[PDB]
Amino acid sequence: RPVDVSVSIFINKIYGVNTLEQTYKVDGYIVAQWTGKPRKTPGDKPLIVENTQIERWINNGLWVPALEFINVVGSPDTGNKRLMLFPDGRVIYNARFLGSFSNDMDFRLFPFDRQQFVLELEPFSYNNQQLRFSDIQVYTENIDNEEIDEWWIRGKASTHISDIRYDHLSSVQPNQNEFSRITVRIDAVRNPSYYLWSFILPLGLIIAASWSVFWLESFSERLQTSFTLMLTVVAYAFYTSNILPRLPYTTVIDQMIIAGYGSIFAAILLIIFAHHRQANGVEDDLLIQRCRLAFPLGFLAIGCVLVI
Amino acid sequence: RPVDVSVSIFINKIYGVNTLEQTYKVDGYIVAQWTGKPRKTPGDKPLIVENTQIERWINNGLWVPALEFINVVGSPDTGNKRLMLFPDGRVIYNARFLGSFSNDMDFRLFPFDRQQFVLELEPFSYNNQQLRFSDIQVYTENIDNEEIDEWWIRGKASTHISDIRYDHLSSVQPNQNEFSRITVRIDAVRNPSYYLWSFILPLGLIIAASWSVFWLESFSERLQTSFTLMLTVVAYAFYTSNILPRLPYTTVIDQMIIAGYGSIFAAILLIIFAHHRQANGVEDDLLIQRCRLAFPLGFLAIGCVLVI
Amino acid sequence: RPVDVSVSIFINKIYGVNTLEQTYKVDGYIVAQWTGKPRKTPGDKPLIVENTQIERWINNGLWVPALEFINVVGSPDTGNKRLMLFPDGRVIYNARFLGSFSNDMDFRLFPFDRQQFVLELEPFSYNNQQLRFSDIQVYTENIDNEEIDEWWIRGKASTHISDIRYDHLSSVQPNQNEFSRITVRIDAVRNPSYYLWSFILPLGLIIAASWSVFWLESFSERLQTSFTLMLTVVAYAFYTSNILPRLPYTTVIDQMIIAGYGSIFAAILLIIFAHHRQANGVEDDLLIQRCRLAFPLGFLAIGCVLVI
Amino acid sequence: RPVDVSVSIFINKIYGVNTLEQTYKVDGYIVAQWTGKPRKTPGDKPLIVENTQIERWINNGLWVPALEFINVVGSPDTGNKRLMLFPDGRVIYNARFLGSFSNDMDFRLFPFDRQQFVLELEPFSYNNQQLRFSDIQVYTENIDNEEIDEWWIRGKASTHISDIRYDHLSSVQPNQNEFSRITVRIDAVRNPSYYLWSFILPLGLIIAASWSVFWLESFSERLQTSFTLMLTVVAYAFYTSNILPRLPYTTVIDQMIIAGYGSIFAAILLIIFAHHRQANGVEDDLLIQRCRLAFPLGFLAIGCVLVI
Amino acid sequence: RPVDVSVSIFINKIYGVNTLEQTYKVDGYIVAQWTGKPRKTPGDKPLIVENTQIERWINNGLWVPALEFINVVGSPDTGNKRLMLFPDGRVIYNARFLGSFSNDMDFRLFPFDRQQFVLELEPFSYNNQQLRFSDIQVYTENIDNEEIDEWWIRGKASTHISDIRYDHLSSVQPNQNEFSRITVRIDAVRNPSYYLWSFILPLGLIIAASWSVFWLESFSERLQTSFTLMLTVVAYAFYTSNILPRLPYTTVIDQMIIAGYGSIFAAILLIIFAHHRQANGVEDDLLIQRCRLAFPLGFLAIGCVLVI
Ligand SMILES: [Cl-]
Repeated sequence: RPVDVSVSIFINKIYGVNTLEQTYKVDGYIVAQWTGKPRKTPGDKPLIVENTQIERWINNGLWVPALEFINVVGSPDTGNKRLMLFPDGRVIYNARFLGSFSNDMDFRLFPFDRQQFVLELEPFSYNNQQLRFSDIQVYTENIDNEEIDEWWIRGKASTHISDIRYDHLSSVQPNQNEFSRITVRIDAVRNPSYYLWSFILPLGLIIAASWSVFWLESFSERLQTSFTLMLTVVAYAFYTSNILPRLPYTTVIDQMIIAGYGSIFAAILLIIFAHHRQANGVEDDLLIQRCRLAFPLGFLAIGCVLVI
Repeated sequence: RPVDVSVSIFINKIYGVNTLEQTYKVDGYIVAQWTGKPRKTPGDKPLIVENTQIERWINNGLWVPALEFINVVGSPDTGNKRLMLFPDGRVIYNARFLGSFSNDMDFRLFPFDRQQFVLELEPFSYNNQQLRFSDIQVYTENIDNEEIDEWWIRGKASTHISDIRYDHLSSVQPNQNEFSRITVRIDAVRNPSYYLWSFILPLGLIIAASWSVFWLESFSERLQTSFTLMLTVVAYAFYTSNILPRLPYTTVIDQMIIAGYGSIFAAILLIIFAHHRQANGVEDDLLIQRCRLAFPLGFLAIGCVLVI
Repeated sequence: RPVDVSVSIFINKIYGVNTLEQTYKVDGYIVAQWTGKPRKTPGDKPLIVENTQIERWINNGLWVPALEFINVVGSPDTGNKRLMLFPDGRVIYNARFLGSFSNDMDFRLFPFDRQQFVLELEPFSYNNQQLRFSDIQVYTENIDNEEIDEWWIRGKASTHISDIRYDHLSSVQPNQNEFSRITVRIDAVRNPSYYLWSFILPLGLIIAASWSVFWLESFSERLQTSFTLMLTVVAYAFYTSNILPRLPYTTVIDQMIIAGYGSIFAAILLIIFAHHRQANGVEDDLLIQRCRLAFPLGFLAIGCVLVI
Repeated sequence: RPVDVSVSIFINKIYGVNTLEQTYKVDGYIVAQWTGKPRKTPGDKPLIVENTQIERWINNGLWVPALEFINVVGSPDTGNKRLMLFPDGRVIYNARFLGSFSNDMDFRLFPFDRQQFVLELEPFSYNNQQLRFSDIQVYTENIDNEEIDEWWIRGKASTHISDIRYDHLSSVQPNQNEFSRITVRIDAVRNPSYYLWSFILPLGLIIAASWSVFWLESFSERLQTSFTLMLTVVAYAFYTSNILPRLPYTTVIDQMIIAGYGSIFAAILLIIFAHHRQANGVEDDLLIQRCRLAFPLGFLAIGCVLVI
Repeated sequence: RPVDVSVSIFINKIYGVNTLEQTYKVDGYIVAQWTGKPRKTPGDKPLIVENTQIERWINNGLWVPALEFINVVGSPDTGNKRLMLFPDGRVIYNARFLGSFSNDMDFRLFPFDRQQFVLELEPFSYNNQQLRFSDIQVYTENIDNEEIDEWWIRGKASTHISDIRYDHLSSVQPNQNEFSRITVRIDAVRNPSYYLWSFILPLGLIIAASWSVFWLESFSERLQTSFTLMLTVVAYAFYTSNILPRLPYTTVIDQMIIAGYGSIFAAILLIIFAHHRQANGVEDDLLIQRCRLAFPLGFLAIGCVLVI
């Protein structure tokens, strides 16, 4: 008894990912098909009804169900819409849409994070004994030039009709609380190039160069230099944080920078220890030289151990 | 004989906290139920009226009352609208909404502050002798993925029907100036992760290592380093302020920064005092070693007394 | 013959002050009452007419005058509208509004500036001989938690009905050119808290500590150090401008910084004067030392004459 | 045969200049008068028709021509609309508008440049043989206190009706092209204070103080300091670039900053030259002796010759 | 049988390129002509129908086809709409539009890149057997070699009408799946002036002067100074990236900056290598000296290689 609705979603563009709000933008078309009481049309050719006229057809009692994007954020921008009314009953609703969609997004493995962009589609008023999603086709384009793009869409889209039971309701009438829901997934990974060459690498070099504090001859030389290195790291945290996506947690990159702060606070604790370890506050030429490429080892070891 | 209206608010998303405007974004549905004169429907099955058609029904004199979000800021984004008209008299209005809401918000304990997100719902035109909130249900989803999220939602929602007396009204007759008001509350706390490891921690280290000025042997060495340290805290002041939420008052982190400014202006008053102290204006290297761990203590103590 | 219109303006929130545009955001309700030809209502109870239906009443020639916010910037966001039609002739228009309003704003005494938020309300089409503002009430909230707020509202609201002469006319009889105008004022001052503790104070310390250049023994030490001080004032100027409101003129803080640039450029001229003033390249260790409290005096004085 | 249309444009506010789009915001009223079919009005008094009602008269076939702002950017925000319909034929359209307008803008002499704010107005559908602009008045406020304002208006507004020939139009249909176009101009100059005192001045001082490197006695002193001076200019370029309006070409300031870079790269080339010119690798303190006031001239000379 | 539609697109302004979204803004008019049912108009003079009225005519069964900008992002801002209805059947739709358009954009050769601005137009509902694009005229402004302008256009617009075969939908004899599509291209090149003089040039000077590290006398001098140069490169990356367009890949300039990090990290690996190679812990000043303008070749040569 429920109406069978066949859905097709064409996806043109996924862009404008907002990390903090955990949202992304989607431009595409949506197509919905169902069959009803047949109709006498001009000619026996199908009838086309564009935009403002659909309202009039609905006002004279044409059945056009809602279909709401569950995970949209604010009313999406709908472009031109179309009704194609067939004489043998059918009907097809075709409309373009631009919307901001929500999903959980874990950006902790940044800049090597994998995300999946999702659309969820569900009738607004009609349960599965009134309206049912029969099948979902999903269409995406084949991106020829990938570096142009920030994200690489890795796979064809996964689709799945399913059924949603709403437990807190108006009247239960025990079979009127389940809804048909299309769910669409598109997996993707971040193009990690720019973030490697322009942030990760320089932070490496600078962190390396921090260790060369030890190869200064004087103690005064070594300790005063640490303060300039300290500053370089502050400047660097400022650089990354101002240009990298804002988040509520530490990334790979954020960790490197805290490491940088420590390697420098560490050396300062040693550089100053050397100068008082032995009696006669003689600078301690034995301990330092070892640190010179022990640190580049010890940091390169206990720093090599995060896979969280 | 006031009309009893039963309200249910499903809440999907709280996001977009604006610290300075003291606002937040809320996505959800709102449901309102009431009973009126019974009705002739197609079949004896209830009638559904979606979006554009509700307006037409209102035009034939269907009572669909206002209901205003008292604390919304600007007309909220309304998604789909639905009326369910039952034959047995009653009526259910179901709508999706995205709005920017206002509440008082104290950000002084940042990044360890707790807040409560609030909705206030009240009829726009009809008082409690005409329209009364019978009961308010509020539903939230439960959160497994919490680190992902910026805020931590504590407990399920507090609800509140009450009556508001408006003293300034034209045809007052003071038994017609009281309005029925739902009020919903959601407590939440800030996820202090990012702010601890990436701001609080390094600022300690920087303030710490600032103290290591005293272990420089020369005076020229100590004073010249002090100006570089000064610069570093400024660089840090810029770093935090550019990334932390703007507020009209100082947070914890801002005070740490003023502290760093103090510890360093302090040492400069000493580092230069030593250079003249007792008789024979001696290069009194004696104060400095006291200082080496005198006001890493004197600071970590006189700073230990912030309890606002 | 002129219509008497009684206005009440409830003010909920004054926020979002934009310095450069000289504007601010105002959320509130507006109420207008005027009385006309008596009327048949259902019962002898008043008729309430919400939102979309007002249009219908206006089409059948219900007189609802304009009322324009003279000093708004763009058509305001209007929430719900309401007509209360009384049987005994009278009529009340009640609507919620959010708007961006313009007034003159002098930010020179920042962050110790005083401003006044203003609404100006005027009939759009009907002059003072057709439509007249009889009286104006303005209602505001009681601000209990004052630091929470960026601005402190100091006073209850000032109101003023008046008459405006428009110099240009296309209707004959030159006495059809004056309009009734409600005018409302609200004075307020900026919470100078954040700005003293996070900018002014360190700017003192930073400016002060620049003077400790003179307590350096060498000339090499003194001149090379001043270049580092220079960099600090620059980095600090960068800090302020990025975080302070952007403007087209100098505030105090902007000036302190320029002085700061001078305090350092001067010092550089002495440090270099001393070192070549006297004969036989004898150092003029007297100028330095005379300076030790000439500058901390001459500057903490020559800045005291910013009494504008 | 054509209708004569008399226009008046009241200008309230010119604000919100966007340099890169080369646009600006204009708030004002527009008034159009023309005479048509005489009419049966209530009374022999003119009839006022506001907002929603104007559309209705147009549906009964009232001629209300378009009028388009040629140089606007996107549909302007139109506030209240008014028709004053006189019985003696004539017709007045009065509307408030806020719009973003585009004009060519040359910012090379920034911050000492003059600009002219412009409106261009032309009917959307009707040529000059159907609709003709008879005459154009423009009304602007006098402006009380000028620095409050970012821009200073140098002149009363220029007006100019003209006729524009469109070469590719309708059919061929010769001689029914050409459109009546009002054009309004307002010249203005930038309030150049802020940019002198907070940018030009300190950059001079920074550049000046750079020259005092030559007065360092050692070579090590002079060369190592230059790298600090370098850093200062980078820091300064960043201060300016982040805070000044963005453009696609170099301004005055942008050039001064390139100068600062060269003046230092030059100095690095000299400072290191002296140190190798003479025999027995003696420092060539004779050259650096000369430079101390060669640069303040040589820079202020071949750098003075900026007259672009 | 299909209707021939002749399109003319006037382009006023291409602006607001968004690098990250790969979009650009286009302001212009669009005109479409086709011939239909002959018609009785007032006089035998053609009839004009503006804005709101078009909707009326469409309701009495006037055919005004969709026409969608295929590569637009969101419903574009449509200004005034116009129908010109001719007595001999034909019909012209003239409308103004401001829209945000999408194309693939490769910014890797920035700031020396060439891009092509694109419009794509296609009927929304009607295939090529119903509606056919006869021809596309494009009109653009002629202004030439212009600095006010950010871009240099390389030619008048190139166009291409075609037929697009859609693999998916309910087809009659499958030739009802092809659509007529206008396509417009405008090539343009980035004017690299600003970017050479204000970024490339100083980055050169800075990289150069980094080499004068080798010409420092001491080893302490050489190693301590390079840490300052490092800082400078860091300060510069922050400068460039904060003001240059955001992208997901490295540009020319980005590479130059990575080079600077290398030029300095290399030097540090050397400055410290020289100082330990030989027996008799001898200073190794030949190898240094050789490096002094070995780098300036070594860099200015193999960096002079890139041809991507
Ligand atoms: Cl539950």
